[PDB]
Amino acid sequence: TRVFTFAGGETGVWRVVAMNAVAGAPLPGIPRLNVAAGSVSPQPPGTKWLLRGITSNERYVVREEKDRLVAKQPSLGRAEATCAALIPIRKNPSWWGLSQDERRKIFEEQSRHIHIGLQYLPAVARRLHHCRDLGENEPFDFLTWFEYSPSDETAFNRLLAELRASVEWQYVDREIDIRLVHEP
Amino acid sequence: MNTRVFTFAGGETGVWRVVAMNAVAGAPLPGIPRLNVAAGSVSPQPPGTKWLLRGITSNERYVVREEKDRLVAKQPSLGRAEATCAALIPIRKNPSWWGLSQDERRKIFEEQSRHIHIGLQYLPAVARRLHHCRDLGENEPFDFLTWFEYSPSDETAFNRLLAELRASVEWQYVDREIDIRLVHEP
Ligand code: HEM
Ligand code: HEM
Ligand SMILES: [Cl-]
Ligand code: NA
Ligand code: NA
Ligand code: NA
Ligand code: NA
Ligand code: NA
Ligand code: NA
Repeated sequence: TRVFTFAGGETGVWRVVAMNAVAGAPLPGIPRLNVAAGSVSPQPPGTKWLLRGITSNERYVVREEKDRLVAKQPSLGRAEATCAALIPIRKNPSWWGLSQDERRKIFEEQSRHIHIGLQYLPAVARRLHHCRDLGENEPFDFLTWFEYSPSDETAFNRLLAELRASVEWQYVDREIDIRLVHEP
Repeated sequence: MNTRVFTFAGGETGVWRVVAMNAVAGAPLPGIPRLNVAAGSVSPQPPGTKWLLRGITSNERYVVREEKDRLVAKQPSLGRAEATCAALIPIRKNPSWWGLSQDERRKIFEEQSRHIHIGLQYLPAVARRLHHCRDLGENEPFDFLTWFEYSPSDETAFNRLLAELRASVEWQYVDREIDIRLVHEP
């Protein structure tokens, strides 16, 4: 399955414990989050908002980087990773008009995104969802999903601080940081 | 509406008359007499439609600044009055392609296949638009909808371009290709 839909509302297995608009306009506060797989999923009862994205092919990663990620990255769904974060991100529109080399330079050569992220594995599990090429309008360009143990929360926060200080983050115009704890 | 999404509606309606449907690789689409290029998503299917193909224009995945600047200078506008021929060429690439890393695909696409280098040789004759399908969902029949416009005097040239690209390393990964030729109504 490539398509995932994140429903914020009154029902779901993830309890929302924090929501902050890091950049741009806030999203409505909600108590629970549900994640559904596939292209024809139902809207859960009591849904306030729905965000959809699709996993996709690599846009920047080179083979040598891929091999490092494969060696180090954890799986989604670990028993002990009871904390999660959903971080919807929208880029500045100018980003999308840049050429491929220009974006790769900002992303990795300047911002060191992968290099930094690698330093937080195996603590942090991740999944990247793309929104901008779906058939239907989405308010964000990416839905980023993370999972980690409670004891790794401060490491996750440090990762975010490092990325938010990067050149790449100058191009982030909306970013919502939603923190979750899995239901018992 | 989003200015990036288009639906190609094969059927009994539209400004484009279908003159040929070439089954280049893999199974063809049902024969159609006309083509409509609609903004956005189409539902329900208009009377007379046999099929709908949707795609979205998107950001560059491979081109570098030096290439882009060449393209911007040389490429013609879409919608030129004299460019009464068009081609709609749906393309699918195989699963192996999509699992390759970015450097591997860029190497195939340009360093080996010379896609852009070749295509530049056919500007300003040929106007083009690339539409992406694979991030609409897992169940689109093609990965790309490619659209071209040219004058009838440039049709032989366009055919030469196609033969060059179809001989390239990149095309080793193409597992479906249909080539539909159109002429604009008067
Ligand atoms: C946990 C460690 C992390 C690692 C190893 C990592 C790795 C990566 C990799 C490999 C890509 C490129 C994918 C491609 O080639 O298409 C990527 C893209 C991306 N990542 Fe991360 N990442 C991490 C954390 C984060 C965090 C915490 C955020 C959000 C706050 C984030 C936001 C993004 C975005 C928005 C993209 C899309 C490309 C772009 O930057 O324009 N990543 N990441
Ligand atoms: C007329 C001259 C042509 C030029 C200048 C040209 C140029 C380009 C450029 C710059 C890209 C890369 C876009 C990016 O960075 O995302 C591209 C992609 C593509 N072109 Fe062409 N092209 C031409 C003709 C054709 C023809 C005739 C076909 C089909 C038979 C074709 C099929 C494609 C496909 C399928 C892609 C997507 C590649 C992928 O993302 O894997 N092109 N072209
Ligand atoms: Cl991207
Ligand atoms: Na994207
Ligand atoms: Na997308
Ligand atoms: Na495009
Ligand atoms: Na593109
Ligand atoms: Na692509
Ligand atoms: Na590609």
